[PDB]
Amino acid sequence: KFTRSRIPEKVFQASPEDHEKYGGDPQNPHKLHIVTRIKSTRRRPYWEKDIIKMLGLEKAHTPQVHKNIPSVNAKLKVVKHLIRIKPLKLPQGLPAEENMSNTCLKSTGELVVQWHLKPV
Amino acid sequence: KPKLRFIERAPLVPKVRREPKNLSDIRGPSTEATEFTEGNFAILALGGGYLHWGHFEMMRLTINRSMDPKNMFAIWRVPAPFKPITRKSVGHRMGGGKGAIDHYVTPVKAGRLVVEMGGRCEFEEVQGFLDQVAHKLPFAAKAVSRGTLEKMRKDQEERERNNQNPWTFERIATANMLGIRKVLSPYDLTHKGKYWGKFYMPKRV
Amino acid sequence: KNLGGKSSGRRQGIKKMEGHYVHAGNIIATQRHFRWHPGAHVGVGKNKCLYALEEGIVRYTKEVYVPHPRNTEAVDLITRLPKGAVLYKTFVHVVPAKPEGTFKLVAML
Amino acid sequence: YKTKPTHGIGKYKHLIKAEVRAINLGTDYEYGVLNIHLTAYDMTLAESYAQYVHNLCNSLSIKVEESYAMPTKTILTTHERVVQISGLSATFAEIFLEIIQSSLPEGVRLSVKEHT
Amino acid sequence: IPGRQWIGKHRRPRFVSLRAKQNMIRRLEIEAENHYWLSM
Amino acid sequence: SKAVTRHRRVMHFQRQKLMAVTEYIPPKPAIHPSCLP
Amino acid sequence: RRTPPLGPMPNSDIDLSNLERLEKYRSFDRYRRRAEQEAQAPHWWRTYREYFGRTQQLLERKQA
RNA sequence: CCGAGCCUGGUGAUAGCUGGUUGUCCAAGAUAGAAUCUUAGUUCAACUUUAAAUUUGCCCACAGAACCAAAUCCCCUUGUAAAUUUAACUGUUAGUCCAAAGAGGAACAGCUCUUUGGACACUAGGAAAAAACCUUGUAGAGAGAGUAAAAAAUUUAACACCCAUAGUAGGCCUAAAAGCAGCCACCAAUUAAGAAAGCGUUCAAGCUCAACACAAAAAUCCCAAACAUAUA
RNA sequence: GUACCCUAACCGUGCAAAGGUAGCAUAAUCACUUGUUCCUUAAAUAGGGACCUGUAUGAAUGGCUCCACGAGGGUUCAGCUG
RNA sequence: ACCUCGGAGCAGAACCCAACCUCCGAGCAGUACAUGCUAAGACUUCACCAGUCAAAGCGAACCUCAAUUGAUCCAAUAACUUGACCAACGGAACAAGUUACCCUAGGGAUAACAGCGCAAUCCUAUUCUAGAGUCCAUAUCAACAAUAGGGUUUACGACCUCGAUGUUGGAUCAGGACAUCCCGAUGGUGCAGCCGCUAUUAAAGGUUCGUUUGUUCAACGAUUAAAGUCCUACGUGAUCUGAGUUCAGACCGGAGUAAUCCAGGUCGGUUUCUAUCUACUUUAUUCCUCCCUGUACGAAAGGACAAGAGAAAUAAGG
RNA sequence: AGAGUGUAGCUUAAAAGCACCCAACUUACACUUAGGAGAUUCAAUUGACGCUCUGA
RNA sequence: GUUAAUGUAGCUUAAAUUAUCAAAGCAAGGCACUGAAAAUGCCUAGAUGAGCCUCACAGCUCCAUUAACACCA
Ligand SMILES: [Mg+2]
Ligand SMILES: [Mg+2]
Ligand SMILES: [Mg+2]
Ligand SMILES: [Mg+2]
Ligand SMILES: [Mg+2]
Ligand SMILES: [Mg+2]
Ligand SMILES: [Mg+2]
Ligand SMILES: [Mg+2]
Ligand SMILES: [Mg+2]
Ligand SMILES: [Mg+2]
Ligand SMILES: [Mg+2]
Ligand SMILES: [Mg+2]
Ligand SMILES: [Mg+2]
Ligand SMILES: [Mg+2]
Ligand SMILES: [Mg+2]
Ligand SMILES: [Mg+2]
Ligand SMILES: [Mg+2]
Ligand SMILES: [Mg+2]
Ligand SMILES: [Mg+2]
Ligand SMILES: [Mg+2]
Ligand SMILES: [Mg+2]
Ligand SMILES: [Mg+2]
Ligand SMILES: [Mg+2]
Ligand SMILES: [Mg+2]
Repeated sequence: KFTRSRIPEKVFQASPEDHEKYGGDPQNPHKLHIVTRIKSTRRRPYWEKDIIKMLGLEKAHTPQVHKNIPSVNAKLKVVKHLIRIKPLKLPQGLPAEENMSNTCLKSTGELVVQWHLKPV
Repeated sequence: KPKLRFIERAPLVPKVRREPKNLSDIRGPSTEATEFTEGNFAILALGGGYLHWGHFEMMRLTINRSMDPKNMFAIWRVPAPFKPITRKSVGHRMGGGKGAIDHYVTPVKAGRLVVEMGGRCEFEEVQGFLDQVAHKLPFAAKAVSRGTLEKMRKDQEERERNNQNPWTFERIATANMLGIRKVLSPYDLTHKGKYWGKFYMPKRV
Repeated sequence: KNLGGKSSGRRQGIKKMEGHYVHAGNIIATQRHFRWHPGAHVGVGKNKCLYALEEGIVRYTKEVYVPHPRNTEAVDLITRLPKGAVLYKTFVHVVPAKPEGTFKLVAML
Repeated sequence: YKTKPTHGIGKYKHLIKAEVRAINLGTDYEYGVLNIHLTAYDMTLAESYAQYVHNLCNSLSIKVEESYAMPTKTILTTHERVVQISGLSATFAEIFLEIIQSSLPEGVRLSVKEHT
Repeated sequence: IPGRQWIGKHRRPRFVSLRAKQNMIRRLEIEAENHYWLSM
Repeated sequence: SKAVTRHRRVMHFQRQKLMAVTEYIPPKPAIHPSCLP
Repeated sequence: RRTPPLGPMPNSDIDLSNLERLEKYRSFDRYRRRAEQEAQAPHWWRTYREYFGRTQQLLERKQA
C-alpha cells in the first residue's frame, strides 16, 4: 500500500564534504530557517496538505521564518520535497525597534536591517 | 548416476487445497540456491519465471543427450513441481468458485541456479548445450561458470563504485527525494531499481 | 462449496495503551487467547478480558511466567524446559495514582 | 512487539523437542538402540537389577527409551526384563558394559541383543 | 494504440527528453540541500 | 494489471524519469588509454 | 522493521541445538527457584520492579 | 385498437419508474458501513450544513502493544487553530481511472472485488487530441515580469594461412568393422602430426582439424514541414 | 451364465394391475441420422420402393389398405414461355 | 449452489476490511443447582436492536466449551415461566405454476446483433536441433520449448446504443489488405526433361457453371491458367429478396395434474419512406494450336523452354 | 629435582547453595514425601602435609 | 458440463451388523459314454484412500460408470 515514509537518520547526517559545498558550520549552526514552498500540495497525500498549513506555506514563493529545533525539523522532514530550506543569515544583527521598519529579506537569504534604495 | 534424474509432473500425494497465486515467488532476487555446491558450471536465472513439467523434460532430455556420463555429471538445483496452478474449464464465465488444479509449477526467482554440471571438463565443452537449454527457459538465463559468475558479480560491484551519476536509485528511494515513493513499491527499497516485476535489469545500478 | 466464514471482526485488542490514565473497571485489553496476562491491580473476566481494579496508569512489562501447579498443561510444559530456561509473558499493570484516603479532622470533642 | 528490542522474549517452542540404525559416520561413532535382556527365576532379582542399570544410565546421561518386560515361561517361571539403551561413545562402550558385568548379583545373564 | 492511449495494458510510450531529465535534476539539487540544512 | 506481468509493464512517467536520471554514467578518462604507451 | 535487543536476551546462552542431551527441570520447584532468582536480577527491559519499587567460633560449634 | 367493449363516476387512482421543476449575487460543501421480499428504494450511522456552548484538536518522542514487509496505534514537546459537546435538519448511501499491497480470471481485459493514497466529477498550463498521468489551486482590471510541468533516443555479424610420414588394420568383440559400430589401453618413431576432434567408407580408401616449419506483416490515404556544424 | 453359417430354449430367480399385441415404420415421430441399399439425376441433405437399437411406433391420443376430393404440403414426364 | 452464527488465510505488526474467494466448523453436550440478589466503571461486531465484562456491597460457601442461536404482537399458565428448519435465520402468512395472446413503466445500470477491450483458443513468423527424410538436423516435414506478430474463429468483459444502431444466406455493385490460388520475375531441390515441392519478389489483371440443402460450409457432376485466404456494422435491405431464424394458427414425439413448454421436427405467416445536408454521377490481359522439334534432356518411356505466326475468349471503347 | 597449587563432587558461596545416598508410591525412571553422610591440609597475609605436571 | 443414483464370488440377485444361493467351474457317483438329477467343497480386498467408534454397515475422500439435465441467439 502507499503509506507515510520513515526516512532514516543516516540521510540527515551531513558529511564533511557537504560542509564544503554548502557554506554551513557544524559547530555553531544557524538558528532560523527560511522555508519557501516550491511544489504544490495537490497530488500529494493529506498528511502533507496539512503540514503545509501548519507551517504557513499555503502560498508558493512566500518565505517564512521557522526555528531550527528538532520538532519543527520533524515537520520539515515530511514535506522536504515541497519546500526549499535555507538559513536566515544575519550580517548585521537582529533588528532593534528603531530598525524594525527598514528591513529587507534578500534572495541570498540574508536580512539586511538598513534598506535604502541608493547605490553604493 | 551422472545424469539428470526423472522429474515427475506432480508430487506423490497431491495438494488438495488450492493455493493463491503468490506472484512474489517470481519477483525479487532469489535467496535459496544462489551459489555453487559440488559443481562447476550451471544455468543462472537472470529473471523470474515458472517451470512447468515441459521445461524439466527439455532440460533432462537435452542435457543427457549431449553429455559424457563417464566425464560429466549433473544435479538439479530446482525442486520438483509443487505449486498448483488452477485452470478453469474452457469457455466458462467469470465467477462461480476457483478452478480445479490442472498442473504443478516450480517458481524460480532471479539469480537462482537451475541445474549444475561438473566433472573433468572445461566450460567451452559445456557452453554448447547449456546455452541452448538456457534459451528454451521461460526467463532470461545464462550458462555460468564459477569463474564467470564471480566475474559478473565483481563487475557490477565495479559499476556501483565508478559511476559519475551523483543520484542512484537507492539514494533517491530511501530518502523519498521527490516524494518518489508515491510511484514506487515498498519492495523497491530492497530491489533498488534493478528488478521490475519478474524481469531483471543487470545494466542498472 | 466453501460456505461460511462471513464472521465480522471481534474488535479486540488494547483499549487503553501504555501510560493512559484508567479508572477502576475500565477494560484495558480484550483478547481471544492469552496474549497479555494480568498484573498488579488488573483482573480477568470469563472471556479473558483485562479490566482495571484501581484508578491509575497502565504499564506493560515483561516478567517470569510461573503457572499454577494445578494447571497441569503448563506445568508439563515447564518440566520439559532445559535447566536454564525461563519463560516470559507480557503483563499489564495499573500503577495506582491516588491513595486510598486521608485522615481528616472531624470535630474537636 | 515486533519493532521493539523485546521481540521474542516470550517464545518457548524452540526449547521443546515436540514431535534407528548404528550411527558411525566419520568419527562420532555410536550404537543404535540396544536391548538388555536380564532373565532370572526370581522376580526380586530381576526387578531390582532392572533398576540399577537404569540408575547407572541416568547417572551417565544415556537415553533409555523403554524399560518393559517380556512374559514368563512355565518351566518355575523365568522372568525377563528388557532395558532399551541408545548411544555410547568409543570410550563409553567398554566401560559402561564392564560395570554391569561387575555388578551381576546371582546367576542372572546379560544381553546386548538388539531390536526386532 | 488500442484504447485510451495512456491507460491500460497497451499504452502509447512516453519518453524522457533533455527537458524532463534536467527538470528532475535541478529539483533533486534543491532536495539535497534540504537534507543538509535539516542535519544540524 | 498485476505487479508481476508476463510483458514488461509500462512504468509511471515519474518512475520512468528517475530510471533515466539515475542511469549508470561510466568514468570517461581525459586521454584514451589506447592513445597512451 | 526490527530493532535489535539492547542487552542479552533471556534463554540465549543456554540455547543449544541439542535438546535431548541437555538436562531439564523435571519438577515445578526447580523451575520456580530459578524463576524467583531471575525476577530479582536487574534487566534492560521494563519490569514490575521499576514502577512498584572466627576460627574459635567454628571449633566450639563443631564440638558442640 | 377485445386475454375481455365503450362511456361516465370513484379519480388530481397509484407509480421506489422516466421526464420537467422559472429572478440576481456570495459562502460552506464528495464515497466508512449496517439492516431490509433489499441491493433502481429507504431507515440508522458516517460525511456535509447552520446556530450555540465550551476546551482542547491536529502534528506528534522517549517508553509501550504475542505467542504460535511498507507502516500503524499510543504520544508530551513543537508547529499551529481548530476540535468536542449541544440544538435543528436536509442531501450523498447505482463511482471512475492511476500508483501501491493482494484476491478471482489467462501473472487477459478500458475485467471483477478489498485495502492505502491520489486525481476526477471545479479552474488553468502541459502529455497532439484528452474526466482519471504531470504542473497548479481562492477567483477582479493591466498592451508588465519571473517561473512550473513541458520536444524520444537508437543502425547492428569478413577472416586465418600453411601442411600431413610412420610402430600398426592397438587389442578384444565382430562376416570384417582398420582413427572414427562398441569396450579397454591410450604408449611410441623422427624436430614435429591425437592409437584421433568434425565429414566420409559394407569394411577399406579418401577429405579436413589439432602438429612442425613461415527480424518482421492487414484491410479508405504515408502522415506537421523540416534540420547532423554560431558558443546554456 | 450361453446361442455358434452370430447362432442351442438352452437355463432363466427380482417383482408389477398389466408388462406394446396385430399392424405400420427413419414417419409431420428428440437427437444420433445426408441411417443401410435400389430406382430416379451427368451430379439427389430432395422424391419413391424394401431392411429395423421405432430403448420417445402403435390400435376411437384410434391402427392399416383403397375410391373420390383439395386456391393443402412435397416429387416428377412432356410442352410452353424474357 | 446459496441466505444465520463461529475459527483460520487474503487482511504479516492497533482496530476495520470485500468476494458465486480459499479452508474448517456450529444449531449441542456435560457438570453444577447461591447457574442467588444487587451495583461503580467500561467493551461493543462499524447504526439501532441486541451482545459482552465487572470491583465494591447483601447473602451464602470455606460453570466448562470459539459458535452452540430467533425480536415484537398478550395471550396458552394461578403465578413463575414456556412456545417457531419464523433456516429466505432483523422474522409478512400459512399464497404456486404459466404467458409465443400478453400489457405498462423503465434500463444500454442489463443480455442477444454490431463496434470496442482482450488474446486463453485460433492462425502465422523466426529461434532451438530431438527425430523423421537410406546415410544426411535445415530438399522437405517436424517433438519438447522459446521469443514475436496478426485480430479470421470459439470465448470472456459489459464501455457506446433498448425516446430502435433491423439478421442468416442470396441478388446487385463492389472498396481494400497480401499472409499469392492463376498469370509475372528469381534462389534452393532428394531439380535430367515433364510434373512438382519450398522460399524471395509482385496486388496491374483474373479468379466458372451446375445437382441436393434456407444454408454459409460440405458432398458430388463438368470444367478452368486458377476456380485464393480475408476485412469492409459476420461490406451493402431509406438498392432488392425472405427460404432459414423471432411472433399470433396448427399437428407429431416427449415433459407436465393442467395452463403450457421443448430449441426437436414440419406446413402457413404485412419487409414502411415524396432525399434536406454531405459524398458521388464518362481517370488491356489470358488460354489454345502450329512452328522452333518430337529437338535439347533421357537408356528408354517420354518430353521442354526462348524467338516467330495464327486462332479464340473475356474486358474496355465504339 | 622444579613449577602449578589445595573449601565435601563443583563453585568470580562466605561454614552456604546445588549436585549425592537409602526407604515408601511408582514395571522402572521421574516427581514428591520421609530420612542420611558430608569439607576450608596443619602451623604464624606468610611458612612446611597432600595432589597435578615437567625430569632423571 | 451440472444434479441424481450406482458399485460384488467366474457372474448376478439378495440379506439392513453378521454375509445367504442359483448359475459358473473342481472332482468323484449312477450310466456303454455324454448332457441332467442329486450328494459335496469352493469361488465375496463387500469399487475404495484413512479410521470417530467397529463397519456391506457411514459421512468425507474418491476412480470408473448409470439416468435426467446437453439453457440461452
Ligand atoms: Mg473471517
Ligand atoms: Mg464482514
Ligand atoms: Mg482509443
Ligand atoms: Mg401521480
Ligand atoms: Mg466555494
Ligand atoms: Mg427499487
Ligand atoms: Mg496529543
Ligand atoms: Mg473498472
Ligand atoms: Mg492567485
Ligand atoms: Mg593445421
Ligand atoms: Mg458500537
Ligand atoms: Mg464480589
Ligand atoms: Mg427475507
Ligand atoms: Mg435477513
Ligand atoms: Mg403457437
Ligand atoms: Mg458482443
Ligand atoms: Mg454498457
Ligand atoms: Mg463494471
Ligand atoms: Mg438497443
Ligand atoms: Mg433517437
Ligand atoms: Mg509477397
Ligand atoms: Mg452484414
Ligand atoms: Mg443501408
Ligand atoms: Mg398458402
